[PDB]
Amino acid sequence: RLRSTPQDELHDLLCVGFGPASLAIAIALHDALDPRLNQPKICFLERQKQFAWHSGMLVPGSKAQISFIKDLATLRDPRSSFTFLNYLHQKGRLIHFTNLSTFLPARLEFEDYMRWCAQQFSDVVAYGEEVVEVIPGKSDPSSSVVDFFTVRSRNVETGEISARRTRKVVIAIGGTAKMPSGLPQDPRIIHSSKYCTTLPALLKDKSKPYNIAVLGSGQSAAEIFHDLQKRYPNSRTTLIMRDSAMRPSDDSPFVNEIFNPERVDKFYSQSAAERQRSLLADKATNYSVVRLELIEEIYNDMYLQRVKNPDETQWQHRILPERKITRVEHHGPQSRMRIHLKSSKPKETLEVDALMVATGYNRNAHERLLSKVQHLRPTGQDQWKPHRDYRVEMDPSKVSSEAGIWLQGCNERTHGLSDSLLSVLAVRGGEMVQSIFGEQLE
Amino acid sequence: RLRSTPQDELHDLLCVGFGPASLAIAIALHDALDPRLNQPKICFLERQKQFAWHSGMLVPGSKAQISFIKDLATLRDPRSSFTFLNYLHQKGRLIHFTNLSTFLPARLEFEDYMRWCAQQFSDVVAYGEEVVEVIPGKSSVVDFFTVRSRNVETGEISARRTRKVVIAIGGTAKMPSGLPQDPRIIHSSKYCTTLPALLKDKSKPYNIAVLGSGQSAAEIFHDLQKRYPNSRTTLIMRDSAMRPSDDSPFVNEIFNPERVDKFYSQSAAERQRSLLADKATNYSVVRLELIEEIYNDMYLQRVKNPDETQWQHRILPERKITRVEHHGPQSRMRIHLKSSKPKETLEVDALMVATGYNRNAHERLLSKVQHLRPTGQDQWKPHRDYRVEMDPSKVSSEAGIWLQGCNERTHGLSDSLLSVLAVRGGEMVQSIFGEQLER
Amino acid sequence: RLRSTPQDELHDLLCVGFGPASLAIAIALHDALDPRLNQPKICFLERQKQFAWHSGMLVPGSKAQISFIKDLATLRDPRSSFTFLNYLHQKGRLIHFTNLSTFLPARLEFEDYMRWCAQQFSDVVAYGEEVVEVIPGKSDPSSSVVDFFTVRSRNVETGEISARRTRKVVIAIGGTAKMPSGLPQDPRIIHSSKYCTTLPALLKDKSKPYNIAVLGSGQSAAEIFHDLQKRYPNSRTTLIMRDSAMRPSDDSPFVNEIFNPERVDKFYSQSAAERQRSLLADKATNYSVVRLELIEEIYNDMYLQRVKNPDETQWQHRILPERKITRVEHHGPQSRMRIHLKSSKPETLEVDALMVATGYNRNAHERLLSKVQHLRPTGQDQWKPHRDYRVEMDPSKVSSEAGIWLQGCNERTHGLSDSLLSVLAVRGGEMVQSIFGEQL
Amino acid sequence: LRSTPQDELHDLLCVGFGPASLAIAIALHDALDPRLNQPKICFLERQKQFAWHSGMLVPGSKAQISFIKDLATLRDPRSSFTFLNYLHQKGRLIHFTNLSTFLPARLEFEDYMRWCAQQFSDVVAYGEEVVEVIPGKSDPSSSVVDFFTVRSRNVETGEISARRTRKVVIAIGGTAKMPSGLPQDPRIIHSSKYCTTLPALLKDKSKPYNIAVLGSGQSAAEIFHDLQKRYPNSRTTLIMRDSAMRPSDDSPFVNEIFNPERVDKFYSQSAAERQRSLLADKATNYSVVRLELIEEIYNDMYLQRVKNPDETQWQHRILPERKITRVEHHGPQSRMRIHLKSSKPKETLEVDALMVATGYNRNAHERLLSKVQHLRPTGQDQWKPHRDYRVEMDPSKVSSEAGIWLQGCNERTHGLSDSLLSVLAVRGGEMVQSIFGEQLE
Ligand SMILES: Cc1cc2nc3c(=O)[nH]c(=O)nc-3n(C[C@H](O)[C@H](O)[C@H](O)COP(=O)(O)OP(=O)(O)OC[C@H]3O[C@@H](n4cnc5c(N)ncnc54)[C@H](O)[C@@H]3O)c2cc1C
Ligand SMILES: Cc1cc2nc3c(=O)[nH]c(=O)nc-3n(C[C@H](O)[C@H](O)[C@H](O)COP(=O)(O)OP(=O)(O)OC[C@H]3O[C@@H](n4cnc5c(N)ncnc54)[C@H](O)[C@@H]3O)c2cc1C
Ligand SMILES: Cc1cc2nc3c(=O)[nH]c(=O)nc-3n(C[C@H](O)[C@H](O)[C@H](O)COP(=O)(O)OP(=O)(O)OC[C@H]3O[C@@H](n4cnc5c(N)ncnc54)[C@H](O)[C@@H]3O)c2cc1C
Ligand SMILES: Cc1cc2nc3c(=O)[nH]c(=O)nc-3n(C[C@H](O)[C@H](O)[C@H](O)COP(=O)(O)OP(=O)(O)OC[C@H]3O[C@@H](n4cnc5c(N)ncnc54)[C@H](O)[C@@H]3O)c2cc1C
Ligand SMILES: NC(=O)c1ccc[n+]([C@@H]2O[C@H](COP(=O)([O-])OP(=O)(O)OC[C@H]3O[C@@H](n4cnc5c(N)ncnc54)[C@H](OP(=O)(O)O)[C@@H]3O)[C@@H](O)[C@H]2O)c1
Ligand SMILES: [Ca+2]
Ligand SMILES: [Ca+2]
Repeated sequence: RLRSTPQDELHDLLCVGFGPASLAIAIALHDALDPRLNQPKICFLERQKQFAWHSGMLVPGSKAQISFIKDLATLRDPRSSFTFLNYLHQKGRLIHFTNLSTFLPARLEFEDYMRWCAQQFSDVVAYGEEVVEVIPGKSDPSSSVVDFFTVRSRNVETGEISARRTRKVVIAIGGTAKMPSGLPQDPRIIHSSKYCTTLPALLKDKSKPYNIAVLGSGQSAAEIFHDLQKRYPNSRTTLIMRDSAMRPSDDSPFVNEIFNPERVDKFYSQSAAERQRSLLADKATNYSVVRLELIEEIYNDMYLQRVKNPDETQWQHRILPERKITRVEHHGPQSRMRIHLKSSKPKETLEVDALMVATGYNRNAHERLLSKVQHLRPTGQDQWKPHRDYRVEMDPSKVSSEAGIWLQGCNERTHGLSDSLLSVLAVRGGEMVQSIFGEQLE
Repeated sequence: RLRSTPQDELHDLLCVGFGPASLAIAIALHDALDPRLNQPKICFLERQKQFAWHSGMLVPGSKAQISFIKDLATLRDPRSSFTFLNYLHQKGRLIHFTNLSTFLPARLEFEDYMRWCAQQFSDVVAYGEEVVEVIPGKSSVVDFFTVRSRNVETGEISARRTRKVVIAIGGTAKMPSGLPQDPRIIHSSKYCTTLPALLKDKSKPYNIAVLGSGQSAAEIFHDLQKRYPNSRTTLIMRDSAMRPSDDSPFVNEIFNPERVDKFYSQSAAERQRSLLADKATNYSVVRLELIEEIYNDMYLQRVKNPDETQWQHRILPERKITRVEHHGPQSRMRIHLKSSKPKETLEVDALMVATGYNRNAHERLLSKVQHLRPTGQDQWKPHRDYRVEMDPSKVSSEAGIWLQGCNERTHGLSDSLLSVLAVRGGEMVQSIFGEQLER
Repeated sequence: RLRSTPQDELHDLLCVGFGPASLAIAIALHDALDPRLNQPKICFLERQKQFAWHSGMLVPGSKAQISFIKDLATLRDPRSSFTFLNYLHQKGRLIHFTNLSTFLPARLEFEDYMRWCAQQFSDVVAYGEEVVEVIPGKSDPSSSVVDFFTVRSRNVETGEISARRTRKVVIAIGGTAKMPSGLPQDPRIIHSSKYCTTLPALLKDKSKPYNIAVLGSGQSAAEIFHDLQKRYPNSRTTLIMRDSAMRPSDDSPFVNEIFNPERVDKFYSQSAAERQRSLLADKATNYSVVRLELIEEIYNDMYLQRVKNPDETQWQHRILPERKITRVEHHGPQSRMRIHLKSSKPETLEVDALMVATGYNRNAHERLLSKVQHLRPTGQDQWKPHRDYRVEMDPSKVSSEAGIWLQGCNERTHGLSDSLLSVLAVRGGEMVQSIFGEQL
Repeated sequence: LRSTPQDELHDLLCVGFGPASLAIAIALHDALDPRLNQPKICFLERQKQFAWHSGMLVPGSKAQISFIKDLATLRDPRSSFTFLNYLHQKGRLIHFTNLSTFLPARLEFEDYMRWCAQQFSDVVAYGEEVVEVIPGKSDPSSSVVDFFTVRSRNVETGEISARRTRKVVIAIGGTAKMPSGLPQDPRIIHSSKYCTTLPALLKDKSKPYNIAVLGSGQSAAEIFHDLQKRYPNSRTTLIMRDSAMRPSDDSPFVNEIFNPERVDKFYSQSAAERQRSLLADKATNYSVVRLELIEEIYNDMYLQRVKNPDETQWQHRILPERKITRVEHHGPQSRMRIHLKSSKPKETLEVDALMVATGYNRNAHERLLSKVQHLRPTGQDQWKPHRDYRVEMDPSKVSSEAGIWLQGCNERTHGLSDSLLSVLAVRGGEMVQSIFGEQLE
């Protein structure tokens, strides 16, 4: 029902990335066009070759960390055909999911749900295209204002650069792997985001006695550490964390009301200081914390080792708390790197075949992608500043009001902790369609 | 969308009862007429003064016993505007329910959801109307029916004519035989409505007994201890213990909508064997969490006094009532108990009788048309699409009677529940209005 | 502490079997002898080479099915040195177990607890001894009265027969594998009791796409079916059950009071008709049922196959309900047997192994005592235990100071707890008073 | 354990007979028991019998410790003072087993400890409120203090009596912490006196009282939840300066800080490391609520929303991010007027009672020891307990046979478990060794 736009025509909207955030916009646009519920020239560019939701971390048994009611449509309109329940119905799996009695689908299943949603937009999604730059465009070269943008993308397979012109741009590119600055670059040092996809290529013998270290103590680290013990049953795994313990995520109901869609207005209207203080107070809802059930499972596995041998130093799988990595030796043809550990308080060494670095993500890559348009920001800004409707501030003497750039998923500091999650995507997709296409549709 | 039909015209369909079962049919009819998703002369008669879902058993804290996904539309079409989630959304309560993390809404909430659904059919529902007779209408062929109802407020008898009749009247209170008639002997279905009128002083040390060991008995026994803090309650059961309901996932696939075809297609012997094999999913069983809470309350009494006979609240297992003696409202009733194997006397202010329900009241209601059944039948026989067998030499092809909610023997344990209402509603609309709608 | 008796001497008590039931008797006799809580010529004969608790079913992740308070001593005396909590304390593990917040230890752990208890009685337990018969003894050439028994056992390693004389015998030999009669004998057909110990030797390549069927739908079937899926991650497993579904065990509190030690008195005093009707009413506590958590786990694995493929005939792991095996072709050099399946209401599989999880019988004491069954009173075809677990003997034939007790095979007279760990602590205490009371 | 005449020189006098002092009595009994392995000992307790926070024994409240952490098991599971042995003596062991819970009702755990305490009745004097600890010199002309005189007030008569002892244990728990700007008024009641004092004030269970609760930790949540059941027609208001009730951390790795053997590890860290560690782990106990109770309160709120979507009209409300700026409480009117402002760096409530669930202080031992604090080493203004809980004394002023020990107020040096039931069994054994080790050997 959403038709393609010729690559070389002037688009109304180009979205960089086709993860859940952009997909929720495609769904909301489809729904806003659906006569049952209530065409712009739109495309989406995605570097991956097909839709995939953190495929590097699709570990067996991993569960979504959101109730399925927070899918890409229900909180905006439960009648939408893009709800998780309607997806199940179309797959003939609705009653079977009902008998599961869980709000938390397997990540594999929620990925498939979103894949099923995305498949209905394949005519307007360009996969295998990595946006590399956004550059100013002027319909009249001697005009003093930019009135469109040219987005250049690199073909992930051939490296060819393609160009699309558009009035409006959405940046919804998720996060980039955050790595500790003192770790060297090495094929054996692998960020959590590439665990399932690259670690098997590196360590091909599942039964070989590898020594595998995991750095971190949030959800990525816990899932990898737990999974490694099953994926390489004879390995020796070491969880290295600078905290004293894995800590539980806060799933409690009053605290989690910060994720309600209608809280975005209130959070945004707060002073930067109150926003800073609020984000700090609620950081334990998602960051550096592990779902209690997974902590308890790991704790149980540790206990079973203790039953077999009371000396923890002799355990197959170990946790080294309050440690930090001070040096990595990684040169020469040998298989193992040497990891140097010191206390994380204000030496030990491990020989490892691979280091999984589960140290989280940054959400600042939009600043790099937009560097060739950052001269259009108002003087005195060194970061893009989104308004309540996610449109970034532009110097009006330099940019036409009909052109604009919106950010999605990197606005935690202005819009709250729900900004990078699935939590408010259904509602926000509806807001973005109104903001970007409201006049056009009316 | 569904418009009234004048009281005197020949209706296409008249449904007796407007509980969840008839409501699901109205919803599916609405949805089949809704252009987003893809008029017959229909009305409903309901004895209660408004839609109400077992209002006598709306005890504080009671939860519906079905995942909300099994609401009145979602399993048929999750896009329907009559889903529970859409209901929550229209109330501005969707996110708040989400933060609850339960599939099992409070019964008060699920009633309100269904009441919200029912309010959309107010033009075609006549409340406060108790159907009393279904009369043959006419050659020697019966081709319509007259449904007579008594107004609960005025007692006036009204007649409505219809080609087709749906009987969806739920169940009637099953009482142990031989009980005297006494207003203080109260079936569980009237607990919230009759006991507070009878026992008005919440702080008085009443003696209150409860008969039974299913979900109704447990809920009443647990609730009495909070409603009458100073009461002495006694749970009388002929089994040895409250037993947990089976919510295990493979067993509970018997409630799937698509199992109705498979169950129906079995022999009567296999259907009987199946119903007995799965009886622990719902009958004479208690949700484990409630069993454990009652058990904890009992243990705490043991902490205060090791002598169980001196407890405020007691359970008398493996007992049956041999008689309830009364000497007038001047004094307490005397309950005589003996072992239920193939003794005690209790003096009580009230007896709550939580002994379940029968689902055969339709045979009385249809007695004046039972001569239209095929010779040699003493019970109405519903087919897979719920239409009862009629002697075709006596009844026209344009007329018929359907039963809903009383067909466990032919359609499985889900028949009397909410479990398959969304899907069954769609089937009923097809079977009843399919041709009409295709034209 | 418990000192050995010279093997050729006349013992006060010989217990056949050193599983938890005999062990609980050893522990209770130790405690009765400790002046700090409050010696007979006692010995135990055990077939296995060391103490082991259903080692053939020590499946990874398996948990005990009793609260640890129901251990071998606590319910009789929480001060006993043989409580699970003291065992943990002696191991330096008490605080660490406490942080688990569970009442159900891993079976591997509970076995090690009982093994730790057992090792304290090594002086009176002879391992590797399979008792083969109990023969009557008449110490008076004039009197025709049996006043002792000679228990003969076959040494598992040497096959040599040895004889021990005792006034009193306890038979505590647990259960024998119950196999469907129509099933042929074949090395690829293994009872669940030999799963961990026999199946790996038969199916040695953990990564081969084997076809493995499991017969049954109780706790053993579910544990094996779920375990096979991790052990042989490429196998195609099939759960064959004659019921329509796996059904949850009843762990609800009022029902499980049937397992209370003080209930044995009330159960025993009932008519055989009521005791039969009671056992059938409460069979769901533990027979032909699966702990709910494990049912849901299996169901979730099944659901995940449905996500990837809607057609269940094509799943890697399948459940076939309401089926019975009518025939198993197993002759031939072919690696796989052919299981023929019909409906169980009143298709063929090609498999490399059939795990048979069809439960146990507790009738083996009948063969062991055949050479003394003539000492029973006239008109009994079964041994009839009294409340104190002593079997009835014709008093004109057996001296009062001689007797035979049965342990763990008395469900019919003593309740569903009889074969479990449930009342072992208290029953041990009663057995020591029944057997050694007068002597103490 | 047999009585020592009040006027004799004791070996040990314990101030308080709560769980901490009882753990020492139990460990002394066990050390004296030949099955497991007399000093002149005396306990002084203000209450008339053993009682474990009886002011907060609200219906349904649970102990927040696995029963394995009782007063003896972690030191010796064979002790007759274990929780399981108590159940066995009550004829209740199997029944508790069928509960499948590690967390007894507070009522039950209190009864267990009362059952333990009754076996020490000969050495506990109830109804005695200790008021001061005074230096003693068996030779008044000498310059060294070699005993202490403990003075207590009889609660019934008010008479002071004196007991002399070589060694003193202070194990007095905590005192109610009140916000300083709140006035003193019979309608303003600390959570510790909820069950004992609020019913006396509000006698009519059916009256539609307006009752506010200040705070958002476990006491505030338990009271807020209880009031809705005790006064079914009341309007209750939970006033908190946080934005939400937050869950307590019961995850297993974090909760290893409560292990007995971790006391050595915590104590052996630098003061800065101890401060940082205590702050990191505050969510295990302080200003947090057991998740299950939070979920129950949230569900009760949800039901109100079903009946009426406008939260201002709800019977029971939560006012987050608020602070009390003024209380009007003079005049004959029954209700006080509470003034609220944002807690961020006008609105009024009229209430019949304000329950103040703002926690406890643990400095009351400093008052009791004021008349001996000149015996500390020069340059100390706070008591410094060593690893074995004995406070530092100037050795040139105090004899080695005299000493003062503290229990339950030593979080800063010994960890979060110090004020709880967590390490009492093991610590009792350590305290018996330190105080009576030579004497018993
Ligand atoms: C393993 C895991 C880790 C998580 N970590 C975090 C986190 O640190 N913080 C947090 O609040 N949420 C995190 N979440 C929750 C997560 O953010 C949401 O589930 C969801 O992925 C957000 O959708 P999004 O579309 O904004 O981002 P994504 O799901 O990341 O989608 C972004 C898309 O943009 C594409 N893309 C990126 N760059 C380019 C480019 N230059 N050109 C073209 N396409 C591009 C990517 O391929 C990707 O498909 C995590 C979830 C998982 C499963
Ligand atoms: C407290 C409680 C007890 C339950 N007990 C049972 C049970 O024993 N067995 C079981 O399988 N299910 C039982 N259920 C599940 C229950 O049947 C379903 O939740 C649901 O009510 C079935 O809907 P229904 O419309 O088929 O019947 P009902 O909900 O009972 O609705 C039937 C309607 O018909 C009306 N009516 C009856 N007679 C007449 C008449 N002569 N004229 C006009 N109107 C009439 C009634 O007023 C009622 O509104 C129970 C549920 C609850 C909450
Ligand atoms: C995997 C598993 C399966 C179970 N299946 C059942 C069941 O089907 N039914 C049921 O009611 N309970 C069953 N249980 C519960 C079980 O019976 C108790 O946990 C407990 O093992 C009973 O102790 P017992 O000593 O009476 O028997 P066991 O633990 O069986 O001990 C019997 C001992 O006697 C030995 N022995 C046997 N014959 C001889 C002989 N001729 N000579 C010398 N020694 C001999 C055996 O080697 C064994 O060591 C099962 C438990 C588990 C863990
Ligand atoms: C409702 C509740 C609130 C709690 N609040 C806290 C808290 O804010 N912070 C925290 O870390 N722990 C708290 N806890 C945990 C608690 O400290 C332990 O459960 C346990 O009470 C500690 O025992 P204790 O004997 O050290 O103190 P207590 O149980 O308080 O015992 C101290 C005893 O000393 C007596 N006493 C006090 N002064 C004198 C005197 N001058 N003379 C004679 N006797 C005296 C008291 O009567 C009391 O019996 C709380 C527990 C509950 C149930
Ligand atoms: N919150 C809810 O949604 C809710 C609430 C209540 C009920 N329900 C459901 O409605 C259905 C009916 O449940 P129910 O508890 O009302 O009834 P029920 O399941 O039919 O149980 C009836 C109880 O009464 C006993 N009984 C029947 N006749 C008796 C007699 N003459 N003498 C003594 N005892 C007698 C029965 O004993 P026996 O056990 O010996 O047969 C049984 O214990 C159930 O499926 C239930 O789950 C749901
Ligand atoms: Ca939650
Ligand atoms: Ca239980």
